[PDB]
Amino acid sequence: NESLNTGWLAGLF
Amino acid sequence: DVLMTQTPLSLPVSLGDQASISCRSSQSLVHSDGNTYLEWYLQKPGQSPNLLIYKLSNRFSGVPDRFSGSGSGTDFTLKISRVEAEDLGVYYCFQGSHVPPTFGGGTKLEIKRADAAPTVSIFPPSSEQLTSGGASVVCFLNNFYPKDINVKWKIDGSERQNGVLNSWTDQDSKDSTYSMSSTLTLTKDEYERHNSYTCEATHKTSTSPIVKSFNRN
Amino acid sequence: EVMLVESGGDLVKPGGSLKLPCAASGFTVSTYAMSWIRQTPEKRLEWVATISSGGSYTYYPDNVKGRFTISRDIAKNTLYLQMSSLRSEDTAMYYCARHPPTVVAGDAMDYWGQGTSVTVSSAKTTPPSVYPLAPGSSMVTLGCLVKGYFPEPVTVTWNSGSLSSGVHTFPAVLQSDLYTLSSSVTVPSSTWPSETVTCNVAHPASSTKVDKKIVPR
Repeated sequence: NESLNTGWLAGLF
Repeated sequence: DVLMTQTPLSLPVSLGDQASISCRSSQSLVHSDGNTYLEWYLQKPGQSPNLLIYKLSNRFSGVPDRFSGSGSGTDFTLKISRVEAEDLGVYYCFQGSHVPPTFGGGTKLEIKRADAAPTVSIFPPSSEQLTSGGASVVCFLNNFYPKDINVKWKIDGSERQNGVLNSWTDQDSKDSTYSMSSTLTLTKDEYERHNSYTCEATHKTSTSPIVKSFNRN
Repeated sequence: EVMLVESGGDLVKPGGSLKLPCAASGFTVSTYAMSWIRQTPEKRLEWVATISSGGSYTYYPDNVKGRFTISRDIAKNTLYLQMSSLRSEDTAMYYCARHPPTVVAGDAMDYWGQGTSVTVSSAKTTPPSVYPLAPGSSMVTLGCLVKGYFPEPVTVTWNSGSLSSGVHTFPAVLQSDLYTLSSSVTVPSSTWPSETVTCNVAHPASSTKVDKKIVPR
């Protein structure tokens, strides 16, 4: 559920 | 912050044609994972933006057909074949690769249509306004195409720029024409110094200007 | 379908505070990554904040960092934006947006709300003055000048709405922290003055409603 955004969004955290 | 530089902010294009909006990035937007997080959005008038393309060359669900994301590295091209009425609005490119994520300034997709000469109306101030101590002279220039127009005020045969305010509509979504208001605002006293007021428009539809005026009497 | 409805927008003094909510219907907030994005009066879109799909992480670009807080309330199925220590540069439209899984739309934003409008200013709120625009001398054109109100927005109708063909309402112009707009209307000259045309103006913020018959001078 913190696994749906791999790809660029992950970058924001 | 990666500069997303896009903006021919127009391209003039007739229905059923090709259309190519470009977007240039500050640097390469190729992610450390060998992806390109470049996105395309369309904002139709009076709406939020809509997703068109993500990841450089990926069309989103339901997003038509004629929409296509091409490009690589620093240069990108959204490319609309066909061009329907529904495509009107402002296209933004967007970068997700670099850590303050950034937008382009948008390109408006201008729809070509038959040339129309403006309809010029000029209005002396209201008497109610005069009682309050001001006097606004208003000039409407309506339903013309193309967008390129010159408005010019004249007071007793003499040009004037100071104290002129202008407002332009976005392309009308129904008949794709443009329109514009122009106001000269003066104090009652100031206004009453001069007799004749003129509002003259220069548009590609006419080699000589369109003139509307009046007198105080 | 999926729907996000921002609310909470308002006029506030610089250095002030306020909270936007954004209510989701059509999907659960607790299963999506969500951002606030703003669009300035000049149509420039800039990033405001983001919360992780699982709700454990937050991002803010440097210009809003430390002043702003994005929260979510999974029970209310609502996203929040607490905005403190406000600057006039923060004046813009605040959109609320979701990101589907990276498998769906490469971390792009599929749905955007409709915006709430925030204005950071100390300028005092002021009802408008409304003036007829009748000509002084086939298709007769008329107008309303709506002068000296703040803040936005203002709503202009003609014969309580019954009249919509041939209407243009120009974007407001801001001089001296007060706004001014005008609306045009067209009508066959035969229906004048057989049918008394009235423009109706409302300025919610100041509880102002003014109807205003246009009569011919």
